Amino acid sequence: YDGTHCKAPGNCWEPKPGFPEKIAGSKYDPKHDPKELNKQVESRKGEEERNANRAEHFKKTGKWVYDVKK
Amino acid sequence: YDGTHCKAPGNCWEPKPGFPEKIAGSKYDPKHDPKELNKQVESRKGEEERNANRAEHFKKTGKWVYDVKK
Amino acid sequence: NDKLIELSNSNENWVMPGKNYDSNNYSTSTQINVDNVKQLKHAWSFSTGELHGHEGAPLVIGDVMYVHSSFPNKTFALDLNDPGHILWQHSPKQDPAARSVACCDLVNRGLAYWPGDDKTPSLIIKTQLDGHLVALNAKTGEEFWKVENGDIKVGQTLTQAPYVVHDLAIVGSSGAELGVRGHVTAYNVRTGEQAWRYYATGPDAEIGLADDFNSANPHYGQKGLGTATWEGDAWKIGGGTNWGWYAYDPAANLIYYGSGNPAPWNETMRPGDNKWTMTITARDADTGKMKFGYQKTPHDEWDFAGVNVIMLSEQTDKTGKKRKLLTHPDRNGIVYTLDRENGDLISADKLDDTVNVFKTVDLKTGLPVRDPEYGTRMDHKGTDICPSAMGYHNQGHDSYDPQKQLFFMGINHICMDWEPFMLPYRAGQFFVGATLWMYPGPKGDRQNYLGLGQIKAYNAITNEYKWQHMERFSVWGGTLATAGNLVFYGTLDGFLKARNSDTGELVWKHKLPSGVIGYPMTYEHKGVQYIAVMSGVGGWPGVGLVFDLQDPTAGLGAVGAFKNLQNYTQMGGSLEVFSLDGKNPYDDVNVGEYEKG
Amino acid sequence: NDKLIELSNSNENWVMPGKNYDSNNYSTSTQINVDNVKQLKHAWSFSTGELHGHEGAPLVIGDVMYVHSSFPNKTFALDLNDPGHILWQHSPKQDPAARSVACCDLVNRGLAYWPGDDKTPSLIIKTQLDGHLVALNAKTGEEFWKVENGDIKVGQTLTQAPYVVHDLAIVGSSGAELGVRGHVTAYNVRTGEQAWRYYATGPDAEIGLADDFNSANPHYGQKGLGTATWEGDAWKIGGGTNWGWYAYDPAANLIYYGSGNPAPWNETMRPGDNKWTMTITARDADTGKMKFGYQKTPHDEWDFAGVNVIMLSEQTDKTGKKRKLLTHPDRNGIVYTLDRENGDLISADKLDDTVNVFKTVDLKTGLPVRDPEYGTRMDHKGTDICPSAMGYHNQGHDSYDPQKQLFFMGINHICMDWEPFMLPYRAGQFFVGATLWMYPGPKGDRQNYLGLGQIKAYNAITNEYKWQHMERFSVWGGTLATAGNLVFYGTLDGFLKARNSDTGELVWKHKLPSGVIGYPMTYEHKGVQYIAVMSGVGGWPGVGLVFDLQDPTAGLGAVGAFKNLQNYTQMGGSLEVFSLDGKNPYDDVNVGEYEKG
Ligand SMILES: O=C(O)c1cc(C(=O)O)c2c(n1)C(=O)C(=O)c1cc(C(=O)O)[nH]c1-2
Ligand SMILES: O=C(O)c1cc(C(=O)O)c2c(n1)C(=O)C(=O)c1cc(C(=O)O)[nH]c1-2
Ligand SMILES: [Ca+2]
Ligand SMILES: [Ca+2]
Repeated sequence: YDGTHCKAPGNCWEPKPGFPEKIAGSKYDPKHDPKELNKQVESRKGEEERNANRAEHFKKTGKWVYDVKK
Repeated sequence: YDGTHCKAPGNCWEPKPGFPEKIAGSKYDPKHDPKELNKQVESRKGEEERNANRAEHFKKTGKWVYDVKK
Repeated sequence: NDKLIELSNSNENWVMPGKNYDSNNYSTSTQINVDNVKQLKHAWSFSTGELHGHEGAPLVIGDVMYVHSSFPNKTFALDLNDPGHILWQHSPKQDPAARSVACCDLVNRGLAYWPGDDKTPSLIIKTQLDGHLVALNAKTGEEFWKVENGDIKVGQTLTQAPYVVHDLAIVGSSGAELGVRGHVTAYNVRTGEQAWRYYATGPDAEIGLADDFNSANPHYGQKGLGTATWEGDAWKIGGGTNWGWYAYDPAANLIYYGSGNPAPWNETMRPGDNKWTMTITARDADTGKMKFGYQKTPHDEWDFAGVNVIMLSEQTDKTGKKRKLLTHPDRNGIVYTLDRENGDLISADKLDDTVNVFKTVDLKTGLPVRDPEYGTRMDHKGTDICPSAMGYHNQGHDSYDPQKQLFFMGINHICMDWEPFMLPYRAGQFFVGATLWMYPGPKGDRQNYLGLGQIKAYNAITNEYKWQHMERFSVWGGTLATAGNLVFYGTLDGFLKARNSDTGELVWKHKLPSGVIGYPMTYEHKGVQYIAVMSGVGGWPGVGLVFDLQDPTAGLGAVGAFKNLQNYTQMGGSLEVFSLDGKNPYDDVNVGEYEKG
Repeated sequence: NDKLIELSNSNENWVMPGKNYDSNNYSTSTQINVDNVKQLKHAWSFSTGELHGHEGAPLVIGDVMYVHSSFPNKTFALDLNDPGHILWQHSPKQDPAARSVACCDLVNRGLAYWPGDDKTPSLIIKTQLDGHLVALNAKTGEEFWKVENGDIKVGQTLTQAPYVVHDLAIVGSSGAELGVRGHVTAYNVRTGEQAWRYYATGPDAEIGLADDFNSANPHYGQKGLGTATWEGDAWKIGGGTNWGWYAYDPAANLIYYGSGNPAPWNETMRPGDNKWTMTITARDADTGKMKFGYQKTPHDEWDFAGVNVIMLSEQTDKTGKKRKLLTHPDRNGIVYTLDRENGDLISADKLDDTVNVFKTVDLKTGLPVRDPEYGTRMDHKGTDICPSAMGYHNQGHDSYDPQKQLFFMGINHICMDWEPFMLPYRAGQFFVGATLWMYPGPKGDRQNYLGLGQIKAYNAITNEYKWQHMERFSVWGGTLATAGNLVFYGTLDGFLKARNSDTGELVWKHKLPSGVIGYPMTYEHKGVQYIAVMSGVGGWPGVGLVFDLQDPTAGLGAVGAFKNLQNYTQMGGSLEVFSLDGKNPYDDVNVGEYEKG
């Protein structure tokens, strides 16, 4: 794998001698858990909602109130 | 009580107008607990013993070993 | 922000991280120079009340200096006419569990500034280790707003300086070592409202590609690659965080930064180029659309986190074409120059000939040619790999002198051995997967573990190093160039040094309290030029020192490489100010006296 | 220790706390003086890696400087020819619960030194907040011995510098605020064996009276008083700790120190003179027998802890008798002078006319005349009491110039209101029993809470103040006098200042990182005179700052008095070195370079 052989522009990855093109199904399989994988997308929906909530309150009263339970 | 009236040299304490010569038995009684009062004397017997133990071991081997369980 | 442009034109001000939108750390001030530098003395100092790495560098707006500390990210406003009086202070309360998800010390890289209007106060913009971007009224220090921009429960934190462009505050991301997928957001400084937010991996819409993304260089890659160069969903916990520095071109409307390394560090756990990570990125300041994108390190194998500083300039290239350019010394050992309008790759020079992960970087194809002997993979231990994961360059913000057309680079000289291991992903835990051993590279003292830095002056076009000196420790804090023919940089062993910038000669140095990992900066207040730098060792190189580790493989491998640094410095935290003859307001003994008579 | 006497005769050395056995903080060095002091500049600095108060001052033995930090009491050995290289370091591990029983900040007042023989290495003697007295091989920093001399479970800790006399290391005590009964011990530096230990209260045998104790002044009190001036056993938890400074007369074989306040602070809970507390004490260095003892504050009502510095001199008194003398500025507002051989009381002068707890101190009877309106008692709140509990003088180690026969005193100007309350004794808890409100005294700014210090020059015999200046904060760190006609002291607002010692004129000052609560010291290394002082605010005045308190009655009342100090300083921890022209080893740029070429 020297990085110069490209099946497409911006896409030259090759596996190395003795390692597979796909890892799924192999001894390298990461077996990630989708629940875990999505954790950050969920966490960001909360931040954005609470943020939107704090700007809109700010817009209206001219004072930023961090703790959105007001 | 101005500190100048002394029943004896080095001993001029007087109670103040409205306060007693002795506090024991009064609303100022401290009611100290003798067990508590002696705590420090006990604690120092341990330090001195462990210390004596560490110097004597040192005397004999030429190396200070702090933890007296050796 | 045109008001920032104008205030940056005044030597009495240093108004943004990296001083100006060129991010070039250059002052046209001549009052301190090669011919009197031996007269430079200490003028005053200020301690922050915090230990751990102190990165970045203060801001100065006329009469006020603003300084920032390690966690918990105190902000202070000092009165240059009496710098011992603190005009104000902001002391955040943060959950102390933020400490536990910071990979590489409780550091923070600094403050930005939004010059106000008649409706709205000027504002100091700051980040907090616990994820928040906070705006402070710059005259009173009272909270103006505070937005969430990182959850520590999913492994995220903030260590960069944020940045002000127009009426926008831009903020980056930390945690590639905890599987965080890099995100960059712009909030509106008047409203605190989110204006755009984009990611470094996944579907193009989420990454924010412009319709004409890379049109001038389509061999770099164009559509669909933030998913095609992954397997399944491995992009979601893919890294690419951007915790380094920004730069900005007002005419192209483009902000430049580099995105970090992909996760985990175990390359075997993520086949594919891992696109948008490791990428030099240009985004429209206002919509945040990505104009162009050059992946320096396809399928990272070494943690070469692509976040380094970006210095803008105008030069004539080798064919005679007068160009608008960015220059960008990378962890991977390669200093890059691109035309900042289209992406055209112009130079890609090794930072030192010892670099061995690549044989070269082909300019036409823009690919790095890999030496497979220095790569990493499962069940293998790679040996004598240069650069190491700490890079031949890290987060130090360097300088460029546009008169000499020379870049002044504080370099690292640290090689490594490296073995990955399989680990699961669990949100809010570390997600590293390798064990490193690091040591000085070939030109340093490998037996005795000294000789881990260099300082070098470089021309991006001719590709030449005008001069080079080895340094006992990595030069980690960046550098400052001036028109007095001097360059200045702090060392991890606690000196502020000044070399002659034409020749590299060492001409002055002074023992500060602690090692330096911030860059020096300069400003003129009442006709006196002062040079100020943050002291307080830490950051990645300080982790063994700072947390009392001795396992050479601890601190992600930095413990063994720096075992000796603690023979030369301890922790600290302060700002140290210097000037010709130590001239300073207390030269008048009654300034700050209660008696005053 | 005659070897210490001799090394103290060399300006290249500063070998004990207070510099010499006179404890007078005087240097005959003239290289820095009234005529060039404007040329004094910063030479180098060293940060300790710790925050909180940094008290005391380093030691210098030829080429090695030894510095000591706040808890956990690190010791470091610095190489004066390259002070950035740490020769060695000692880092104790201590139980962190020691913090919880320290009344007034994690401070420590410094190191002592035992010059070795041919059988035995020279030794650095240090204390640890957790009660231990540790001896270190002074060239390697390896533990030589470690004895227990304070149990935190019974409320005890160590904050003073210990002291070397002969082949003995003497160590004091802390915790009167936790009911600890003051003890002083001598251990044998060769063997680590206890040589004698005595107490400040109880039966005479336990206190260690000499058969001829006070024979020259029997009206002071003689036998049986450490129990007679108590009720029942209240002496056992009686205070008298000695955490201040020592002095030593080689010919009389006598060490002098003062014992602290009795416990608790509630005077109603302990009727009686509370003897041996509050006492100026002279003990045979070798057997530790108490030769004489003068109680300055009978039945303390104000926490006037009697632990202040003691300065020895030879002067002609007012009758013509050439005398050997001690001079001793007390918390209680009274600066005392006694003949150091017999106890004869010579002068007892108010430190400032505002003192009101006493009308005067009768010299014949040696009694302080009490103004009953400014005393304390249960169910009463005393108002406008001067001095406050922080004293018109605290632990700052002052200087005396034997040429001018003048003492240079850093004073506090803090009055108070005070109400006690009943509380039980529980070993290992606080045992205070009062609520204080403190503020600047009459000559300061009582509304705006500035004006809490003075600096004054004083003659012990004629009783005159040659000059006096008010200072914004209490001058808490002591002072340093030299033959260049300069006196030097640090301020809690972070200046090292130099006044003309003949006139008190302010002639120089420099903004250090943080406030100062250690004393400056001086030494000559390669024909260069350096002035060094510890920076790092804390101790009692810093408690509001250091622990983030706002309740004015918190920190034993110091919080309200110092609410303003944090507008002028934050926490720090470092040693700051100064010299004519900033001359320093790094003047040669290659000292400490990896390249060196
Ligand atoms: O990808 C990340 O989220 C992240 C963050 C940081 C940081 O936030 O300080 C560093 C790194 N990575 C990193 O790879 C690295 O070598 C590093 C060195 C330092 C330092 O300042 O010394 N910080 C960081
Ligand atoms: O009696 C004691 O055990 C004890 C100890 C200490 C100390 O150990 O620092 C102080 C005091 N008392 C005390 O009363 C006091 O005002 C004080 C001020 C300071 C300081 O350095 O600022 N320490 C101490
Ligand atoms: Ca990383
Ligand atoms: Ca006390």
